[PDB]
Amino acid sequence: EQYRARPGIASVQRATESAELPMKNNDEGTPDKKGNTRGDLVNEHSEAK
Amino acid sequence: VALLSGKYPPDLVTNVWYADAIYPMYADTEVFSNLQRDMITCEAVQTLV
Amino acid sequence: EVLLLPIDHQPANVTTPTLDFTNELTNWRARVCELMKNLVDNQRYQPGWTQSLVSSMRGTLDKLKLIKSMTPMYLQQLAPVELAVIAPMLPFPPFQVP
Amino acid sequence: VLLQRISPLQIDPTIISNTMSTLSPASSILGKLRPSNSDFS
Amino acid sequence: NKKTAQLLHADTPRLVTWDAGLCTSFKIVPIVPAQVPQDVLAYTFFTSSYAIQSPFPEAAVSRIVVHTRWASNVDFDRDSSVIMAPPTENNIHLFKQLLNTETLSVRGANPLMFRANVLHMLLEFVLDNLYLNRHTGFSQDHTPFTEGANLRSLPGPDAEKWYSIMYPTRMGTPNVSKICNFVASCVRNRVGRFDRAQMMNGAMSEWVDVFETSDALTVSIRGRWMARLARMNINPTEIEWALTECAQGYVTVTSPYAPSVNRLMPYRISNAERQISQIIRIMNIGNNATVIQPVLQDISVLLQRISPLQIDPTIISNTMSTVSESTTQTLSPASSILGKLRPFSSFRVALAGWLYNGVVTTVIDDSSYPKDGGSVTSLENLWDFFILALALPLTTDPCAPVKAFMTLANMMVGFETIPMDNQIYTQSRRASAFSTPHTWPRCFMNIQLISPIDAPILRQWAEIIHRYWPNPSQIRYGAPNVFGSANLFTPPEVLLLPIDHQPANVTTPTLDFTNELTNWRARVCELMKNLVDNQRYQPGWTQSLVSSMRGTLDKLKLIKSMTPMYLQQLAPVELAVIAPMLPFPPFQVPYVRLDRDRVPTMVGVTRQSRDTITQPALSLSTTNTTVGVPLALDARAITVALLSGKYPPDLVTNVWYADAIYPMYADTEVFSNLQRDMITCEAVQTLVTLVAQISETQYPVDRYLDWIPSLRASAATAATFAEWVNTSMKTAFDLSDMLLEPLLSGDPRMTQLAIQYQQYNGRTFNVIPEMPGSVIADCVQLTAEVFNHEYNLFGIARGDIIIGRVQSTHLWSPLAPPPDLVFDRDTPGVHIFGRDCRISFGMNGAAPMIRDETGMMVPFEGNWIFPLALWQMNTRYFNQQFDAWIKTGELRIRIEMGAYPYMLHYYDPRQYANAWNLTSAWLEEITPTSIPSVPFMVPISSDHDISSAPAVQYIISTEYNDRSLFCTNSSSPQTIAGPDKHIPVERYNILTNPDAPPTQIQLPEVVDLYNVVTRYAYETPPITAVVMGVP
Repeated sequence: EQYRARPGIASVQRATESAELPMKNNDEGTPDKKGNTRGDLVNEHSEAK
Repeated sequence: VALLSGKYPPDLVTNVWYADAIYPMYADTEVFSNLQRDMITCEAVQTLV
Repeated sequence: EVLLLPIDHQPANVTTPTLDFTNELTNWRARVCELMKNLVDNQRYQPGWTQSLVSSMRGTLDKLKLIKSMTPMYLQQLAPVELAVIAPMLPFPPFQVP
Repeated sequence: VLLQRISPLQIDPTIISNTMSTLSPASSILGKLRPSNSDFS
Repeated sequence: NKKTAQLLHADTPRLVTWDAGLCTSFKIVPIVPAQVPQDVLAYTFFTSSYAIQSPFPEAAVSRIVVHTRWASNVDFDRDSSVIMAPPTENNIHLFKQLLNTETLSVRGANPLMFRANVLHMLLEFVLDNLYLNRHTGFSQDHTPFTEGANLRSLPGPDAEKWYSIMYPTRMGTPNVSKICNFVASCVRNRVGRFDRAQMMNGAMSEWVDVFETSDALTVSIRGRWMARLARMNINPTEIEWALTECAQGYVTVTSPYAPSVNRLMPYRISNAERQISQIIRIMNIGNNATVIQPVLQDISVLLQRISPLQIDPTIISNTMSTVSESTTQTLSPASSILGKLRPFSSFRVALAGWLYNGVVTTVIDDSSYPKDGGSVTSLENLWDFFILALALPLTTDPCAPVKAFMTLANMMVGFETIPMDNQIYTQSRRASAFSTPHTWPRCFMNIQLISPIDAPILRQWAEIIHRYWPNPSQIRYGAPNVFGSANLFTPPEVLLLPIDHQPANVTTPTLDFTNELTNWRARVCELMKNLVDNQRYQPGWTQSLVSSMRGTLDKLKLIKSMTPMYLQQLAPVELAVIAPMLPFPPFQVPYVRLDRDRVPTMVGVTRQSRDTITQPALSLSTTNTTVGVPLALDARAITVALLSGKYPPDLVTNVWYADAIYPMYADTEVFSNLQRDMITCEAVQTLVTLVAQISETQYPVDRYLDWIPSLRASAATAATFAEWVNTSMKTAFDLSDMLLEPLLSGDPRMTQLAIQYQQYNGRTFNVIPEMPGSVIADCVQLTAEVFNHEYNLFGIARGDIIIGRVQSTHLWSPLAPPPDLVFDRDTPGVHIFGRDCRISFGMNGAAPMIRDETGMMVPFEGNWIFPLALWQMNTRYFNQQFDAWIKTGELRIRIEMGAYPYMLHYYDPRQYANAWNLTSAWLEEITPTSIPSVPFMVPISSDHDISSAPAVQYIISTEYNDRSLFCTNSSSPQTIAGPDKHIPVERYNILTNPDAPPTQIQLPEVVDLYNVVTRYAYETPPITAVVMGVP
């Protein structure tokens, strides 16, 4: 084992390890089994900001 | 600044470098699983309507 | 099978010259410099400048124009490849508009 | 980030520093670029 | 400031170096000891048993090895040696010293870096041999071994050893030993001193030619080195003349007239060489004022010390103490002017600036103009105008005239008005702003636009500027027969001046007003006086103030200052007399008066080229970096200088200067600088020539190391390479400052030197310097050409290798295998492997198979061809899949390498020996970044019947590589088993072939190890030692 990767294996792993991660679920705005929409009572413009 | 001061390593050899860059990165690939999900995500939509 | 790019891409080749005005980006660097030069040359656009800064202002631009950055080289040869080597594995596939 | 450590390109501001070699137009541009700052996100 | 210093005094290279030892770089070493004592030849047979000292090693095996200056005895170490170890020890470390920063293993090196490394190696091989062969002394032979020859004596104790390695023809020949046989067959008469040049009875011989061990290569190198210096030599008389010419006669030196003893004094270089460095010089300074300023200050002082002129302000105060005026008055022309003059640095500097207007443009400091612009109603401002008018004309600023004009125009606002060009550069814009041609107002060039009625004064001021502004001139300086010429845009010996110089015809000065600048003062005053007596301005002053103002102006006009005179008669000379001694020679651009069309608007230098442009002249216009900066001076001071100059009472120029200058011409720093320039240029070319071996340049060039692999080189690897070439040079010449650094900016693959300047009308002037030769460069390329043959001697093997099992009792050298064992791409039934190669595992007993290059799938057996890279990129997988078949199976692979370092392992032929363990390690330690020296297992040659025994081998070469071998059983009568090799006669041609001239060499195919060497003993005295001055 006289080889040292370049770029390093560790380096690249950790890096792709976080790219792997799927984007977060965005409940806000949808209804729950009871029929009430979830989220906070905030203006659409304000929320965006 | 970035555009103004870039340089490669003097001992660069693409064929080797990228090989070492892809291996660890592809070894953690999730393509396959995402494909399966994409399949359901659809079935779901279809069912709903 | 397509991946759009807002740049022109070329075949990879590390032997490429640093001052290759064939490279779109490198040329821009130049053109923008020579423009400024023309602008500052007659000092018609900068009264209230007590001493002649043409000499210096020029060289200063010349230095930037001819700086040996390999970034453009990369942004046109490897960058594109790298992006392509990733796209497929990404969790959120690309979504472009021409 | 992935892109950064999968890429053979290295950013080294000193290049600018060494080319300027220094009202001074030369110094102005330098103070404007700020080579010491290593963030390139 | 690191640059600043280098301008004033750059480290001078160490050119002359001497070597009293042997001029050889190859040594014969013992690998396997002799077979003595033995069971057949009685010990009483071997010479070694009688303590006889032999010319060559007495051993079973001996090989040649590279080792620069192993026998040399020098005065200065160029610390750039190349030392190899016997092939039986690992040498890998010599071929990984460069780009293997990423190479992990210590026993390994990266092959794609081979050429780069080898190249640099040869560069040092040369650098480390750059010496002059010194002559020592002799002694006649008191024995009959030679016919009373004169044997040269090496210095140092423990010398008796050399006399036997030195002359082989001297040994006795009692034996029938391989050695004696050689010796015995050599011509007797070619040993010891051969010929000499004895000129002075009882002094040393000027030089001597002599036979003795050495190597044709390094001998040739040193030969051309001396050749190059021999061209730079100058003699006392030439120096007498040169110096005498520079001093313009004020100083007189002397040279002797009689038979000398030959002196080597290298100083004369070509103009080309001077220009090239004067460009490099300019390069690293352009735009950075703080680098050139200290240079001017220096000259500033130099002047002050030599000039007989002295500034004494009391002059102004005295004449002013007699101005007539009333005490009941509010203003005092007399007082105000004194308080404005506040009665030097700036004066002396302004003069110095005349010598470098190429890169430095002096200008009057903004702070010297009235804050608001001034008003002709303010006595204070009227003096402000005066001060400026008198000073401007001494600056190199080509726009001074327009400023001198506007300066008044600014004060006249509302009083007298003129038609300006536009709404931006208005009649009220600070005069100090009209700094470029494009700004010269129309009315300033076409005076007629100024109304003689609505603007009388302003007009007259313009007419004056036009008719009385100083007319530039010139003066000849220097002596190029020795110093060459650093002038770039002007002719040699020419020194331009922004003033008219009319040499003085006398040596006993007297006040004189018939000067260019004296009139200028006059006119300026007369103008003022008119502005005052102006029918529509004079009514605003008390009738008394006018009288006073007039009186004062008159006293200023008629003031007895010498400055104007000095500036016309002496100043120019002083400069001309200094110029030749400056470290940074003058760099000028024509001084045009009011011919704006010819005003300089740009000066730039190139040191690289573009895309596909290969001709300097074409890329120059678009690849230059502009140069130059402004330096501000204090108008106040300058005027005071022009107003209060004074000469010593009983001055006598012809004497005064004879004293003042003498000491300045006892500073040989000048000559030293030449030697530097000499190197600076060798360095440059050496770069391009080497760089062109690893990359593609625009220069025509040799090429001999193309067979040694090398990576695809990027502008980065290029620079990194350059950086080493640089270092090594400095190191070998003992330089601590800069060299090539200025050119190293980014990418060096297209370096080129040229400079140009441009006029306002757009006409441009180019200056491409003619590249002179290079000995350093030529010598590298020479040894490279030899490397292409004697490569084995440098620890490098050529060709490829073949990993395959070969068991037998035979005794051939694996480095000289037998034909039928090697195969190549064009051999029948051979399989080549390319990129798409993959492996499909076997199943249910079937065999596994690897893919062909044509898409055929074969089993693990037969003869394959693998390019090294292919294995490297799959070491593990391959070693795992193939090793087993290579060892005990029927698979044989030929790895394509091109060139590779090798290491030998000798063994006793009578005992079993299996090389697997050795080659197993090799294969297993191959990486996509490294490979260890290829190991070969070779048999020990014997000098007597010996039993035999099996030997299993796995690695052999593709072509002969045993050229490193010098001799076997050198002390025995003959080698009976194993490789037999008798002392290589070819290498001792001068001795073995009687019909050959003594002076014949065989490069570049064969390096002779015994030649005729010329040893000098020339003296290297300091100039001050032979050229004497007459105080």
